Parts: sequence; structure tokens; C-alpha cells
Amino acid sequence: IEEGKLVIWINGDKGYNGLAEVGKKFEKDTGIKVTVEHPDKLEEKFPQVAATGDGPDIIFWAHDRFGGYAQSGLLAEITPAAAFQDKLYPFTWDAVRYNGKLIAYPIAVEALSLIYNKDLLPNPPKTWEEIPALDKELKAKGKSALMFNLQEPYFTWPLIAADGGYAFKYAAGKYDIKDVGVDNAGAKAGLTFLVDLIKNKHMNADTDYSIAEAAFNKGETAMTINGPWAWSNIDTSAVNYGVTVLPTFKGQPSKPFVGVLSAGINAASPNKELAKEFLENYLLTDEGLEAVNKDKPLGAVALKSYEEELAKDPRIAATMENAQKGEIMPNIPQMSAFWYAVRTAVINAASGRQTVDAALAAAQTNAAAKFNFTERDLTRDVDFNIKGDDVIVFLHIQKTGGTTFGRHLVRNIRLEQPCDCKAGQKKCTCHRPGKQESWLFSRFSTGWSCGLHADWTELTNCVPVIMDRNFYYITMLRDPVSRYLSEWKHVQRGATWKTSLHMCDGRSPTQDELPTCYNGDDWSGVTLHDFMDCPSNLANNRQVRMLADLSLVGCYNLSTMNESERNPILLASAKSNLKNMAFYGLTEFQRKTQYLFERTFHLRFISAFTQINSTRAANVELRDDMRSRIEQLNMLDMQLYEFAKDLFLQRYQFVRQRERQEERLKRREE
Ligand SMILES: O=C(O)[C@H]1O[C@@H](Oc2ccc([N+](=O)[O-])cc2)[C@H](O)[C@@H](O)[C@@H]1O[C@H]1O[C@H](CO)[C@@H](O[C@@H]2O[C@H](C(=O)O)[C@@H](O[C@H]3O[C@H](CO)[C@@H](O[C@@H]4O[C@H](C(=O)O)[C@@H](O[C@H]5O[C@H](CO)[C@@H](O)[C@H](O)[C@H]5NS(=O)(=O)O)[C@H](O)[C@H]4O)[C@H](O)[C@H]3NS(=O)(=O)O)[C@H](O)[C@H]2O)[C@H](O)[C@H]1NS(=O)(=O)O
Ligand SMILES: OC[C@H]1O[C@H](O[C@H]2[C@H](O)[C@@H](O)[C@@H](O[C@H]3[C@H](O)[C@@H](O)[C@@H](O[C@H]4[C@H](O)[C@@H](O)[C@@H](O)O[C@@H]4CO)O[C@@H]3CO)O[C@@H]2CO)[C@H](O)[C@@H](O)[C@@H]1O
Ligand SMILES: Nc1ncnc2c1ncn2[C@@H]1O[C@H](COP(=O)(O)O)[C@@H](OP(=O)(O)O)[C@H]1O
Ligand SMILES: [Cl-]
Ligand SMILES: [Cl-]
Ligand SMILES: [Cl-]
Ligand code: NA
Ligand code: NA
Ligand code: NA
Repeated sequence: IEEGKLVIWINGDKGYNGLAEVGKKFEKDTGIKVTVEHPDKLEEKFPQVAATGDGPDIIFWAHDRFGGYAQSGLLAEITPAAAFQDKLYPFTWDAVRYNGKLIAYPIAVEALSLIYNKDLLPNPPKTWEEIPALDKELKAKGKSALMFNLQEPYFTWPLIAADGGYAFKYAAGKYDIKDVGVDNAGAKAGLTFLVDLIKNKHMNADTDYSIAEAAFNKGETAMTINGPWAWSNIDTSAVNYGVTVLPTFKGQPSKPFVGVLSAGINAASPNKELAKEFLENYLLTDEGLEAVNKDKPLGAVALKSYEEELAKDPRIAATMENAQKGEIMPNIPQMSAFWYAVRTAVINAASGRQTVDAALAAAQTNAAAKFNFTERDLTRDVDFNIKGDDVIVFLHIQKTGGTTFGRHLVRNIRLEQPCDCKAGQKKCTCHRPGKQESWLFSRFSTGWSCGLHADWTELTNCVPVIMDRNFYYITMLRDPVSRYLSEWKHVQRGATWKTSLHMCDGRSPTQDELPTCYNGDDWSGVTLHDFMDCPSNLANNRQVRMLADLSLVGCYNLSTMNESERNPILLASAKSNLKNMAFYGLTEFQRKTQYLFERTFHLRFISAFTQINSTRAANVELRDDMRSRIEQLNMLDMQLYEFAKDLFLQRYQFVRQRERQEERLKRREE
């Protein structure tokens, strides 16, 4: 981000040419250039790039995205004088308050309305229920009743919410992120009506923003559902149109989620005072908002003076009527997960490929960030026969506490013939009773015989050969930010693991495939910033990479497929291989790890595992923005760990409760 300049991001459906005009006046008065951009998916790109040193100085979006940004430390707190604050409606400052603090400037209130062509339909329907009959009449004239974007849940939510659907329940002063209302009777009724419209061929499941707009603006459909920004193109096409209240469903109003277009300032911006000057003294004025509004209408603006001037517009009046009937959007971080979940459910239900009940049940799970596991997933029962051909394989991922765990395996298990660990020697002899065969494949028993820190790909291709059986794979996982910091500190003190083979499809990677991050013999002394800056850093997503079948993505050759394709494959492969292992533990749960290992393999340790909280990672002082960038560099590991933690904890509770019930039965039979 260049100092002395302003870079602004705003969505492509807003008045970015008018905003540019405000930017030109600012430049006239100050010599500060203002660049407006409208990149695609700006609301996903921003948390990826703000967490580094790129991104815009100012980001525009509806307020629902901003709590997530704020929780990640990506936004400067805004500090407007009480004088300026009173120039805007308090209603709209509420939309941009997060954990007590103001994190953006509110701009305008947006709500969806029903838009109709007065030359085809001078009185629009009051109910969703009468739309099928209307469409039948219109189809005989070569036209349709209604087309609107069915791909974005923003547009279908008003009907889904009408009879009772909700996102997160509000109770006791906060949003309950476990109480999700996307599969209740009301939500199901709303979505069923929409699905029936499609089944009865009054709408098409493929209709998106462009198709609906094109049809309405060409007079092919009598109605659409859209927001104030859409009015400009309708005027461009010279359609004679009205804007009115959304139809009712089962006698209740459609309930649009209400958005406040808001302007946040990047916490990494070196131009924060200029951003505040632009927003307060140029944009949030009658003149500035008029420039934007004349390009694409904002709706009901937040500035009291200019809102009063436009309030007579019946299109805005209709916008306010639908907004009062709807709900202000929560700004909490979980909003994005809600939207993603509903987006997928509506698409699959509307397509007919899944019923409403099944699709909304899946959305409920995803919106509440839950994991459903089968009994088989929670049951890991290994009749481990050390005298037989069973072999335990410990896959050690760097910096997951594998030294501690590996030492437990060779020093701390109660066995008739335990591992023979000679004093002052690194490895131990872990042989079956009376044989020269090992029962444990591990760093401290067999050594690195399949490669230094051999991963799932290397071990599954090498272990069966280098031992000739039942192989029981186990590993440890650690929360990725701590694991990444631990690896940074270890590399900073000389670790390279440069002799790892990284074998996959029968060869090690090429230097072009896997460039070294450092000059010389190691990367000692590296700062956290330079560590994070190397694109080929093997610390990034190490746990997913080392648990996945890397053949599935062309081994280490990043040109074989795109990231959008490689990333979901790696994650699903890692989740599957982890889940289907005999056992895994988590570094942060040493006692539960011990207990589950014991109950999985029917073994007992001599001395209790212990939790060490004062790790080198814990000692790193981590700003929130920097934690967020580490999460972004490790986004696959973040997802894997969330999955693994929940499975691990459900396994612990399952095994404990079974064991507690067995003890009781013993008592109740004596
Ligand atoms: O045998 C020969 O060929 C020798 O022949 C001699 O000449 C003659 C001639 C004639 C006769 N005669 O009788 O007539 C005899 C001999 C030559 O003079 C001589 O050159 C030649 O020697 C070669 O062959 C030797 C036998 O193989 C060999 O010596 C062995 O070396 C092994 C080795 O270095 O690998 C050694 O193994 C032990 O030490 C290793 C090094 O420490 C261990 O491996 C390391 O393990 C680390 C670990 O797990 O902690 C790992 O560290 C990394 O990961 C950890 C965990 O994440 C992290 O904490 C660390 O920070 C991280 N470090 S890193 O730098 O970032 O990687 C290391 O990476 C890994 O290297 C190993 O586990 C030990 N095994 S053991 O316990 O079983 O011993 C072995 O013991 C030696 O015997 C020589 O190396 C050969 N020399 S060469 O010139 O040919 O190369
Ligand atoms: O991978 C699927 C899609 O993912 C992306 O879209 C996501 C967004 O990232 C989420 O933030 C959310 O979008 C919400 C949005 O936050 C909310 O404000 C509202 O957006 C309105 C907006 O307020 C209004 O001003 C106008 O611009 O219309 C918008 C709706 O189009 O509602 C959104 C939900 O529909 O969830 C979506 C997924 O639905 C990504 O951007 C997509 O390209 C991608 O396909
Ligand atoms: N019982 C325990 N409880 C918590 N962390 C532990 C632990 N045993 C080891 N660790 C942590 O695991 C890391 C070592 O992992 P590995 O043996 O795979 O290299 C270290 O992290 P730090 O570097 O942050 O201190 C260490 O502190
Ligand atoms: Cl070794
Ligand atoms: Cl624990
Ligand atoms: Cl047991
Ligand atoms: Na160490
Ligand atoms: Na170096
Ligand atoms: Na800390």
C-alpha cells in the first residue's frame, strides 16, 4: 500500500464511477490521488490480502462482512467526533459496531423490493401465492410473471424467512451461534414454495443476476426482485417501472435481510487520517453521496441531511417499507458461514437434486459449524497383537510434539517385553517376544528408514516393502498457528529437514517443483516476516500436505492443476486418511491423547502424560493481524484441525461414556 495515495475497493454493482468523481474532487483539493477498483470477490480477497501488506486503504461492503474482518484485526477502529456521529442515523452506526467499537463508516441502507413493469402489470400481486396464476396468464401472452437471481441466497432469503426462518437466534443481548433457524418449519415452507415455482415451471433454477436483469429490462418478465443499485440500468433501458413492497407468504411479509453499505479502513493502511478525511468530509456529504447516487442509487442514505432530501422518492419509500419488515443483518464473523451454507442448499433444492428437508438439514449443520460422525467414526477398537503381525506406524509431522509422543511409545508402555532403550542411545529395540521383528515403525525404533519425516504418501508406499501385516497408522496434530510458529522458531535456530526425500510417484521433486526458501546451508535467524514471505515454505499447510495422498494432485508439480482444484482434493484426502487411521492425538490434549491411545490399543502407559503450556510458540507475542495472516497461509490446516479437534473430542466423550456405563453394569451385577 503506497503512502500518500488512496486505493478504494467497492463492489461492481455499486456506483463506482460516482465514487471516482468524489475521488477527483478530493484530489483537486489535496493533490492526493484516489483510485477506485471493483475486483471480483473483493469480500473474500480482502481478508487474504489485508492480512499481508496489500489491499485497499478503504473497503466497501454491506456491514455483515465487517465483524469477521474486525475479529481478525484487519480494520482500524474509526474515531469520529460526536459532532460527525450525529450527522448520521444512529440506526446505521449500530450496524457497524463490533465488540463495542466502531469499525466502519455507514453509508446507506439497502433492502430488496418488488420491481414491476407497469406496462405489463399495473397492479403488482400482494401475495406470493397468486404468482403461479399470474404467470399462467402471462405465459399465454409470451411473457413471465417473475424472474430474479436464484443463485445468491440474499435474494431468496426474504421468502425463506417469511414464515419463520432465521439465521442466528438473538437472545440475552447477543447472537447465539449454535441456534440456527435455517431448517425450521418456516424456512422449509418458504423454500418449498420457491421449489414448487420451479417444478411448475414458473421460474428456472438457472436464473442468476444477469439473466433476470436482462429479461426484466427487455420487458420479457413482469417483475423482478432487486435492490436500489438496479434502478439505474432499468432507467437506461427506458422501462416504465414501479418499486413496491415484497409479496406476502402465508399472510406474513417477506423479510429481507437488510444491509448497510459501509466503508472500512484497512488496519495496515499508512493513510488512515486521509481515509477518514475523504470519508467524513467528501463522501459523507450531500454532494459526495449525490455523485454516487446519480451513478447507482444507494437506497436510504445514512446522512440525515441527504436522506431527508431524497425521502420523497417512492422507490426509496418502498425500500424503507421492505427494510422495516425485514431484519438488520448480524455483523458477526459467522455470517459468512451462514451465507455459504444457505447458498448451497437453495441451489441443490431448487435444482431438484436434493429435497428441501435434506438440503436445509445440511445447511443447518454447516451454518452452525457442526460435524456429524457415524458410530464407526468414533469406534477405534484394535485387538493389537504384539506377538502377531500387527505393526504400529507413527507418522511424525514436524512440531506436533512428536518427540514427546514418540518417546512415550518406546519408553512408557507397559509390556512384558518393552522396548530396549540402552542408556545414551537414540533409538530403542522394539521387538516382538522372542523375535528380531519390530512391532513399531517410528523415528525412535526403526529410524527414518522411509525418509526423514516421511509423510502419508511416502510411508504407505514404503513401509510394507521395507518390512517384508496389519499396519496401524497413528499421528499427532497441533493447532496450526502454534505449529507454524514452532516451526518458524526451530528453522530460525537451524532446522532445515533438507534431507527429506519427499518421494511421490516414485521420485523426489525437482528444484523447479520445490524451490528452496533460503540461500546457504540453512535459514537460521529468519524473521517471521521473511519466513511467511517464501511461497514454497513447506511449513504452510504442513499437516494437510503430510496426511494427504499427494499423487492425487500431481505430487509437487503446482502446474498440473489450479489451486481451486488442488486445495479441496488435499483437504478431503487428509481428512479421510486421518479419520481412517487407527488413532491420532492432539498436542493440546495430552491426557485425552493418552487415554484414547490406551483404550484404542488396549495398552497402558507407565507414567501419565503431562501438558506443557509454556511452549516456544506460546511465548511469541502475536498481533491479531499477524495471527490472521498465519491462519490464511495455513487455511487448509485450519480446516483440518477444526475437523480433527471435533472428531477427537467426540471420540473421547464416546469412549469415556461407554467405559463409565460398563463399570456401572459391573456394579449393578454384584
Ligand atoms: O560405514 C561406512 O561406510 C564408513 O566407512 C568408513 O571407512 C571404513 C573403511 C574400512 C573399514 N573396515 O572395517 O575395513 C571401515 C570403515 C568411512 O570412514 C566413513 O566415511 C563411512 O561412514 C559412512 O557410513 C556410516 C555408516 O552408515 C555413516 O555413519 C552413520 O551416520 C548416520 C547418519 O548420520 O545418518 C548415523 O545415524 C545417526 O545420526 C543421524 C544424524 O544425527 C540421525 O539422523 C538424524 O536424526 C535427526 C533426529 O531424528 O533428531 C534428524 O534431525 C532433524 O529432525 C529432528 C526432529 O524433527 C529435528 O529436531 C532436527 O533439528 C532436524 N535436523 S535437520 O538438520 O534439520 O535435519 C536428522 O535430520 C537426521 O539426520 C540418525 O537417526 C542416527 N541413527 S542411530 O541412532 O541409529 O545411530 C549412524 O549412527 C552412523 O553410524 C556415515 O555418515 C557415512 N559417511 S559418509 O561420508 O559416507 O557420508
Ligand atoms: O463460493 C460461492 C460464492 O462465494 C462468495 O459470495 C459469498 C460472500 O463472500 C459472502 O459474504 C456472502 O455474501 C452475502 C453478502 O455478504 C451480503 O451482504 C449480501 O450481499 C448482497 C449485498 O449486500 C448487496 O449490496 C448486493 O451487492 O447484492 C449482494 C448479493 O449478491 O448477500 C450475500 C449472499 O447472497 O455469501 C456469498 C455466497 O452466497 C463469492 O463472492 C461468490 O462469487 C461465490 O460464487
Ligand atoms: N506435553 C506437551 N505439551 C505441550 N506441548 C508439547 C508437549 N510436548 C511437546 N510439546 C511441544 O511440541 C513441540 C515439539 O514438537 P516436535 O517434537 O514434533 O518437534 C514444541 O513446541 P514449541 O517449539 O512451540 O515449544 C513443544 O513445546
Ligand atoms: Cl535414522
Ligand atoms: Cl486433555
Ligand atoms: Cl482398554
Ligand atoms: Na526440538
Ligand atoms: Na541462509
Ligand atoms: Na502468546
